[PDB]
Amino acid sequence: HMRIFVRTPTRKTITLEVEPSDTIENVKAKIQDKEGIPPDQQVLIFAGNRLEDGRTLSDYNIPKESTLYLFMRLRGLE
Amino acid sequence: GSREFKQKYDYFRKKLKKPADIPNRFEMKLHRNNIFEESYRRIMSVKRPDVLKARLWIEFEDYGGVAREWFFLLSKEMFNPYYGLFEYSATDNYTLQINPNSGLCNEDHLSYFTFIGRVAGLAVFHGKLLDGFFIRPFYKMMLGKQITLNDMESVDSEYYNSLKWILENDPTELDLMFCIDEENFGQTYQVDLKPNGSEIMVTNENKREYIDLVIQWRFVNRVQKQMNAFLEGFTELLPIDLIKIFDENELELLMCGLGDVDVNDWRQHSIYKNGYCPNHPVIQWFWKAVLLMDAEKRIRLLQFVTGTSRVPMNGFAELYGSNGPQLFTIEQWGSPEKLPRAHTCFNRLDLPPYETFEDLREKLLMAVENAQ
Repeated sequence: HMRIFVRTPTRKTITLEVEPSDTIENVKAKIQDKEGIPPDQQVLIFAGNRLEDGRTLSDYNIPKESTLYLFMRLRGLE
Repeated sequence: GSREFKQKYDYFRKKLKKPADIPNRFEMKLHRNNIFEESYRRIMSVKRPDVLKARLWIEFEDYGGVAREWFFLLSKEMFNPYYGLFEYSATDNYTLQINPNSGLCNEDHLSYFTFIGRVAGLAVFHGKLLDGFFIRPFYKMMLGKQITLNDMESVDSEYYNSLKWILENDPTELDLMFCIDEENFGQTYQVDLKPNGSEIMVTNENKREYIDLVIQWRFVNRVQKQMNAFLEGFTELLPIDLIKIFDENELELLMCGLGDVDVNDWRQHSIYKNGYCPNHPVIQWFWKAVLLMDAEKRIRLLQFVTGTSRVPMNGFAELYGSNGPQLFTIEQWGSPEKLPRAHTCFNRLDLPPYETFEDLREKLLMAVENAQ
């Protein structure tokens, strides 16, 4: 109704309550609440794919009880 | 060995050369809360890497002391798996390996591996240390040495035994092919260990080649670009053939230092609760047990009770929990048939009052393995 999991590389699994309507941008906002990480500093990956902030969970065919993978962004020389 | 390390080391330092035509100082001004990205821009923007060889003058917001702090604080970020450059080598390990998927995580990853190489070479050039644990094959790969079956054992001992079994026995019953299941982001892929691999059967005659290909896949093949970029940055300050006088154990000591916990500093800054005292018997048995364990065990014990493998830069006096300072704490809890318990957010060990030393020792060891 529905639940997903976000695995960090620091051996932590975050539980989120979401719905398929939710944009990636909004999922990241929930993560920022529970974790302190500014959404633009978030990289989410599912099934080998980086997830764009504009698209939605439904768009990526992310079913119930799925695990996403989170990473912090590096910005490079700009 | 350490005796040979010191002889080689004094020779090593004498051969390192500071060029005469660089500024006499390399200045950095930084904010602790952005230390990674700022050190990265400053150091990766220089036209000439040799200016890194000068005296470091570093300011956040004694210079040798701020430099020490910088090396330490930057190591925590460079060796932070959140960025996806490095990853834990196993679910039950504190050692880091290169993330083969670092590129998906961040497209600029090669530039950061080169940077981390530069900082590592820079530490060594200045006789300082970074702070972190890498898997042993990392250092062998720095030296160009072949990775082998025995190298698997310190990373993944069950897989090591599994491959040793294959080496020592007839593997026909196993029905193995030169295929391997690779897992990335929860998904499983079949990859050929060599061309047409999944249709080549493992036999007594080719199983040595199979084992070698599994080892290359495990540690070498998927991280070459990242490792090569690291080495580019590492050799931008230190010549490779100078580096190669060192073996892989010595190289780790040179770069990342001892890898062990000071039991005395640990003991002399712990707090006891609910009955326990510095001379209480159960406590003396505890610190006697800690003295007798090896590095891997002391580190796993530190991780078990504090949640991390890293000792504070100024030792256990400055240990932190989740809410500011929090000295290491042992408190009496439970009954001697119980295994001890850990509260990591508060650096607290729940330790039953066992009756013998030997019993505390086995129960403490068993609790430690049993945690993940």
